[PDB]
Amino acid sequence: MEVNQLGLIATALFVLVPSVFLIILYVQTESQQ
Amino acid sequence: MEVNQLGLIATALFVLVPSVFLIILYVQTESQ
Amino acid sequence: DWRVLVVLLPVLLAAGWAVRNILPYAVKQVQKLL
Amino acid sequence: ANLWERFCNWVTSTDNRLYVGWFGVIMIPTLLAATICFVIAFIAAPPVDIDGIREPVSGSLLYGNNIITGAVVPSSNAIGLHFYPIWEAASLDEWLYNGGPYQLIIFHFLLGASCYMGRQWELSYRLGMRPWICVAYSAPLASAFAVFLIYPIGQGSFSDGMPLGISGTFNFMIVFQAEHNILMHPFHQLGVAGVFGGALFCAMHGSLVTSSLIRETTETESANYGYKFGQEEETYNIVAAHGYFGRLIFQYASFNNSRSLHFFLAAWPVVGVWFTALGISTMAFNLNGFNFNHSVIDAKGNVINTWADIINRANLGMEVMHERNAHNFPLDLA
Amino acid sequence: SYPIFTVRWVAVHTLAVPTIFFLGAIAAMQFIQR
Amino acid sequence: GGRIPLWIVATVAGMGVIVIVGLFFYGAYAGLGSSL
Amino acid sequence: MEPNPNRQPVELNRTSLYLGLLLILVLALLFSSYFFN
Amino acid sequence: EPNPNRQPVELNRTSLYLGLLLILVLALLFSSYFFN
Amino acid sequence: TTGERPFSDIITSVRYWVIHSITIPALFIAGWLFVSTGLAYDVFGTPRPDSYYAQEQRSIPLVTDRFEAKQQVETFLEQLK
Amino acid sequence: METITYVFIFACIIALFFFAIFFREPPRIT
Amino acid sequence: METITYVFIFACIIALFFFAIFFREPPRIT
Amino acid sequence: ARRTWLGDILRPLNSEYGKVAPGWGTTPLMAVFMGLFLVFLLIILEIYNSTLILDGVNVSWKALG
Amino acid sequence: METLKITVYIVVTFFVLLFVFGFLSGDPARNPKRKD
Amino acid sequence: TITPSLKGFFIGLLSGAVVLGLTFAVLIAISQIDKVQR
Amino acid sequence: RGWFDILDDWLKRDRFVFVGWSGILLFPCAYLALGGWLTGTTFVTSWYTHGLASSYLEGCNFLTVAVSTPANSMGHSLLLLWGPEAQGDFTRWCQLGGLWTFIALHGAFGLIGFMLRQFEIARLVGVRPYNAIAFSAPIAVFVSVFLIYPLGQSSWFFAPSFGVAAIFRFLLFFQGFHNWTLNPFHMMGVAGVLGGALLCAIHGATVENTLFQDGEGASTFRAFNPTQAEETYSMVTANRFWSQIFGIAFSNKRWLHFFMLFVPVTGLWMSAIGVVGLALNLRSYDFISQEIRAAEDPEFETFYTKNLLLNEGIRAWMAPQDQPHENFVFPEEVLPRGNAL
Ligand code: CLA
Ligand code: CLA
Ligand code: CLA
Ligand SMILES: C=Cc1c(C)c2cc3nc(c4c5[nH]c(cc6nc(cc1[nH]2)C(C)=C6CC)c(C)c5C(=O)[C@@H]4C(=O)OC)[C@@H](CCC(=O)OC/C=C(\C)CCC[C@H](C)CCC[C@H](C)CCCC(C)C)[C@@H]3C
Ligand SMILES: CCCCCCCCCCCCCCCC(=O)OC[C@H](COP(=O)(O)OC[C@@H](O)CO)OC(=O)CCCCCCCCCCCCCCC
Ligand SMILES: CCCCCCCCCCCCCCCC(=O)OC[C@H](COP(=O)(O)OC[C@@H](O)CO)OC(=O)CCCCCCCCCCCCCCC
Ligand SMILES: CC1=CCCC(C)(C)C1/C=C/C(C)=C/C=C/C(C)=C/C=C/C=C(C)/C=C/C=C(C)/C=C/C1=C(C)CCCC1(C)C
Ligand code: OEX
Ligand SMILES: [Cl-]
Ligand SMILES: [Cl-]
Ligand SMILES: [Fe+2]
Repeated sequence: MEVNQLGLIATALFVLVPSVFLIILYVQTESQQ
Repeated sequence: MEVNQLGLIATALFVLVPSVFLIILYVQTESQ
Repeated sequence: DWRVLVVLLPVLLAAGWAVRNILPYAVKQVQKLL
Repeated sequence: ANLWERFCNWVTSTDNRLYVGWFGVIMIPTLLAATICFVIAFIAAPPVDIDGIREPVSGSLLYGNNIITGAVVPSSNAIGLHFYPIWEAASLDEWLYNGGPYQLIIFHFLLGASCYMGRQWELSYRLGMRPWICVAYSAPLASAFAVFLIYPIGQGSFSDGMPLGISGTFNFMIVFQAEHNILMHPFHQLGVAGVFGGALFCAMHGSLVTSSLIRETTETESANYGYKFGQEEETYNIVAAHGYFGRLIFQYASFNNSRSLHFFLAAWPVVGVWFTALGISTMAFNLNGFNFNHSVIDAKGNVINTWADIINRANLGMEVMHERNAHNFPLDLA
Repeated sequence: SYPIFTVRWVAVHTLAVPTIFFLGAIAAMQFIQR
Repeated sequence: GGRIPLWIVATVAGMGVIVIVGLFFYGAYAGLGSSL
Repeated sequence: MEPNPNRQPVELNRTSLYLGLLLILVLALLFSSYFFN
Repeated sequence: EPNPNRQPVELNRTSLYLGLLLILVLALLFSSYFFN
Repeated sequence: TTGERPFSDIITSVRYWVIHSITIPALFIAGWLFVSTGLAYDVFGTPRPDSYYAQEQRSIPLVTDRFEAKQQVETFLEQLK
Repeated sequence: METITYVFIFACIIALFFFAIFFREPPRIT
Repeated sequence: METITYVFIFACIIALFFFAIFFREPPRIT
Repeated sequence: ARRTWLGDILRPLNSEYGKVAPGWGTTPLMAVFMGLFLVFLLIILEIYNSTLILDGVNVSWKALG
Repeated sequence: METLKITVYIVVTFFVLLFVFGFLSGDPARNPKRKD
Repeated sequence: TITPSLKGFFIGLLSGAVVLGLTFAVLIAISQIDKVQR
Repeated sequence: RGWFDILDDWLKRDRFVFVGWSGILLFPCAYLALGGWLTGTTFVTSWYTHGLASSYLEGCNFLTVAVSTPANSMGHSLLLLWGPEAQGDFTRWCQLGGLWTFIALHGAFGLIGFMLRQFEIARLVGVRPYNAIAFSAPIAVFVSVFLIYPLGQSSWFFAPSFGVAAIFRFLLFFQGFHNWTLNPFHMMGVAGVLGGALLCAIHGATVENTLFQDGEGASTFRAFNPTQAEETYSMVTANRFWSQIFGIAFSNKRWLHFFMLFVPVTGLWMSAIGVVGLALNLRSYDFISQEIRAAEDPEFETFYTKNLLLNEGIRAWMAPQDQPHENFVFPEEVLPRGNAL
């Protein structure tokens, strides 16, 4: 299908940036206790 | 320029993924 | 016009009737407000 | 120590991370069959001739759909309410063209979902609970029976059961409105009241409890750490919440009894959704919404339109366009 | 010793007085013919 | 003071509502708004 | 000059990570069709 | 029953700086070839 | 609990109903009259069954000017006199 | 590519389910 | 898009230089 | 805390934390500018809205010429 | 297809009998308080 | 000059003013008669 | 002990209906919005704005009665009684749609007053103000739908009219013209309302079915005491139940009740945003990739294309009667229609 090329990069980043943020904060939480 | 439009996503993940890996390891280091 | 007095006469009578039935008790409350 | 009795002990064990139970024994296979067929069909099923007119509707991702437009398409109107298992088709290719997978999925799901409700009773009994959580789930379950089974039975075709997809859902509810004036049906209006009211009382209850949490924490920590799982003391002040809410309205429109309050929370959306499921279930037999078309006329007899007549003009445009190739005669009687 | 007229009295009659009047007007309406 | 038992008030009130609401449904079939 | 006394540790527990990832994944699932358009 | 072989992992700031530089320079180098 | 008189004690009281068996019907009848006299039509501008259209008319008299709108509906109402 | 993206995200959600259930923070009493 | 990308990466390196110098692990004499 | 030349110059601008005029002070005067400002915002709104129409005030693009 | 039909009839009968006999195996007694 | 809508404006401005002032005249009065004790 | 304080004393007295400073904005405006709606639906027509009957007086019933929006020709006029449109004539004001703006504006100022009341009572009682916060969601919906949406359009005419069936008409309009069901912000609202209703029901049922036996009677309501310290139901048994049935459960009563606030409030806020977009006709109407393929390939059909045929029907069949100021004349031969119907 003739689909917006940037949709892919947009989706990947939309997923990746907020997810990595959350993981960073979780892992350094476990390294405390 | 008629470049490879999968190049943007390859370049972006090439940077992001390993960099995130490093950042995760470094931050959890600074907090223990 | 005349229809308005038609319409309003029951309401006036109603208030009139209620004013008369309650007036004694309403002054006992007003006196108590100092 | 006997074999069957040890099996029975494991089936009904309160120690499995996920409870199985005898309802579980039917639920698990049927929901695995329905899930697995759904996932494969959604991704890769070929187009299905939903309306029996050799006009296949493409529903799956690999045939040019996205997450919003894709669906498992209902089986063919040519089949009607005939049972169409795989082994009744000459081949899988035929079964696919005619919409076999919808039947497989909805029958397995409705079974497994009925057993889901029963499983809720069962574990409630094994744990020494009161038993009626399952009665609350009967409202959603009745709703799923209405759009997947009851409405097809009354209209005589699974082709008129709700599609398994996002836009297919909208297609179903638009066509329903043209054919039943569901907006003007009192049971749908009670559904809306049950559902708007449900979200309202959800927000209310959550904001009232949250407003009256007792200070157990500092401004640098989540208040949630003020409650410890299994503590015996209640974690908010209900008299303070009653005192605020009864002054926001008046005293006697507010609940000081937490049992009545939580029972109210349960009954309002459950009863509203019973009625709206009953709406779909009785419009399935064409007892439709109020019809006030041309109900107001003037002294001469000119029609004086109301908002119901405007609704009718919109329903008319739905009616005349839907399934634009499937009707050969002037009335759409099912 | 209770008051008769309160803020409460007012809010009640704020609503009830025109409710009845309105109900009467709507009753009369069922007998309009075109 | 507390002379009319409350159950009598409720029955008469209740029947009074039934009456007016009934009139409104009767009017759905007669006169304006009846389709006739 | 003393080191800054307003510094505080940050926390994200495991449940909050699960909730947060579900939110983002489901958000992506919803808007991806519109991004591709 | 917790596993006795678990170890904590470390990456110091200097290793982050070196590692990030490595990634960025590899990206700047290969990106031309990815776009081609 | 706040000092006003309980409701249950007012609506069972003999004094209460002595007033309200007059005031309720008077209002119900006042509202009736408001309609049966025709006054409601005139106060509100609401067309009567005979006055939505002129006799051979099938045009809605739709307002179509903002600042001349008052004059427009006045025009449509003389087209029925 | 859009098909792969849709199924990939869906696949991640199912995996998340697995960890959320079987690798949850185990609730502990008082 | 390709120009933006090369300039972005170059820009990140320059920012890395700044932190690696001014926000290094300070060497001390243990 | 660190003293700096510029810090010593600005010092009195950040020296009266907590100081208040007693009672209501100028509150009644504030209220008058608030009331005036409302009426003036009303006028501005109703001019834009065309429920206030004024001589030689033509609320159209045709006021650029 | 007939092999598929047979297989499904068998699997279904199996699970439905597990269910019938499971509940016939003294289900009222499998609670935490009063067993019978 | 002083157009009809400008007259309407002043009409509305005084009517609001009347309403708000009357409202507050009543509340000031009631609150003086029926005070809390302390 | 000046007069401002005396009035504060009086406003804040504990009485059957609390008044407050917020009561001064709230109560007149709430009563007037409500009174306008009962007045218009009993007595006032929509003939001159809409070509519709809309009151009990005209023979409408409770479903079809409405206070209808002003004529399109009024633009976004405030339609003040004393304004240049009605020029102070009550009767003309009613016939031009003045009660719509009356209701919408007094309604908006009542909403503010009500939310200020939630703030005022919460401060006087000493609880946190999360109920006021939650109420921001209804406000967002009201302003965006009744105010922002028509302000982006040609006139108030296209806002919702205050009536049951007029609102149903508004729903259908948004389907045909905006394809509103396709809009992801609406979809998040749907999930927020439906998930709210689910949470409401599942939390109520759980409490009622993990009750502790605190009394001898079969009616379990009697055995709660609003001042007992103890939880009245078992979070522990509730948590094992739902962990075993559904895989996950709540373990934290505070989080649970915040989540109950969070879900329906957020959902409403999302829908508000989407309606702001539609104020500008900025819809999610189409998928471009679908249309390109379908234009080229007459065998390609999806539920997305089927639904736009229906939107197309809706528009052509309702537009002339629903927008009478446009004087649309669609001769029979141009109406879209499938076979036979
Ligand atoms: C503001 C407008 C509005 C509102 C609030 C509603 C509200 C509602 N409508 Mg109406 N509707 C509207 C406008 C509106 N509608 C319009 C404009 C139209 C015409 C175009 C319609 C046409 C319409 C139709 C045709 C129908 C509704 C229905 C409903 C109900 C849907 C919710 C429901 O069924 O829950 C009930 C709950 C469920 C359906 C959930 C079942 C859940 C199953 C048991 C479990 C699923 C498990 C899942 C697959 C896996 C999850 C696990 C996870 C790990 C993956 C609700 C009362 C429906 C209804 O009444 O159905 C009974 C219905 O069929 N409406
Ligand atoms: C606080 C309660 C309240 C509020 C907030 C409103 C708000 C509103 N009303 Mg409502 N109204 C109220 C109470 C209220 N009303 C009451 C009690 C009644 C019954 C009488 C009405 C009856 C009513 C009608 C009939 C109408 C409104 C309308 C309006 C709108 C326009 C108001 C306007 O332009 O004011 C303009 C005026 C002011 C803002 C007053 C400003 C006061 C300044 C600050 C002081 C000036 C003092 C003066 C100049 C000094 C003395 C002068 C000299 C001669 C001595 C607005 C939404 C209109 C509407 O809805 O339009 C469709 C409309 O037609 N109201
Ligand atoms: C499953 C079905 C379903 C569901 C759950 C929803 C859910 C929703 N829809 Mg959608 N809708 C659907 C189907 C559905 N819709 C379909 C099929 C269509 C056709 C396209 C639409 C068309 C549609 C439209 C056109 C709109 C919605 C809107 C909404 C939202 C309404 C929010 C709300 O509570 O408003 C209720 C109203 C308020 C909260 C405003 C304030 C209310 C105050 C507090 C009233 C107080 C009353 C007062 C005290 C006295 C009243 C007394 C009197 C009655 C006697 C909500 C997210 C609206 C939206 O997204 O808005 C942003 C909207 O405009 N829907
Ligand atoms: C259509 C659905 C709907 C209605 C009718 C409704 C109604 C209400 N919600 C309230 C509250 C709330 N609603 C909340 C969350 C929600 N509310 C929702 C949906 C609704 N909420 C949803 C979905 C949520 C979830 C987020 C919360 C959290 C609260 C409260 O705290 C509060 C409450 O106390 O509830 C217990 C009350 C506010 C009372 C008030 O402002 O009095 C003052 C009255 C005023 C200001 C008049 C408003 C006039 C309106 C805006 C215009 C006129 C309307 C006409 C008169 C009637 C038109 C009828 C036609 C449309 C058919 C009121 C009972
Ligand atoms: C839907 C929720 C209701 C569930 C039903 C149970 C409620 C629980 C009550 C608390 C515990 C039990 C007490 C039982 C007692 C009980 O259920 O109620 C009875 C109560 C009558 O109380 P009395 O003072 O007559 O007697 C004390 C009672 O406790 C008798 O037992 O009814 C009223 O409040 C009538 C007033 C309503 C009319 C007010 C109209 C004016 C309003 C104007 C202002 C508008 C709103 C505010 C502006 C925003
Ligand atoms: C045999 C049948 C079993 C059915 C299998 C179903 C398993 C899937 C259920 C959820 C797993 C993921 C939940 C993760 C998140 C997680 O682990 O949460 C766990 C969390 C635990 O809450 P606690 O109160 O313990 O947390 C307290 C504090 O830690 C908060 O900081 O539970 C909730 O918050 C309940 C509300 C979440 C409700 C989320 C459910 C919605 C899931 C469905 C959405 C799916 C859309 C998918 C479309 C493709
Ligand atoms: C049908 C049904 C089923 C459930 C049981 C129940 C018995 C409740 C039942 C019956 C209930 C019925 C039918 C209820 C009907 C109630 C009605 C009709 C009440 C009407 C109340 C009307 C009121 C206040 C009107 C107030 C009007 C006001 C301010 C207007 C103010 C103003 C306006 C609008 C314009 C500017 C001038 C002014 C004066 C400021
Ligand atoms: O298929 Mn589905 O939709 Ca119940 O109607 Mn007849 O059919 Mn068809 O048409 Mn309309
Ligand atoms: Cl269709
Ligand atoms: Cl046919
Ligand atoms: Fe609760």
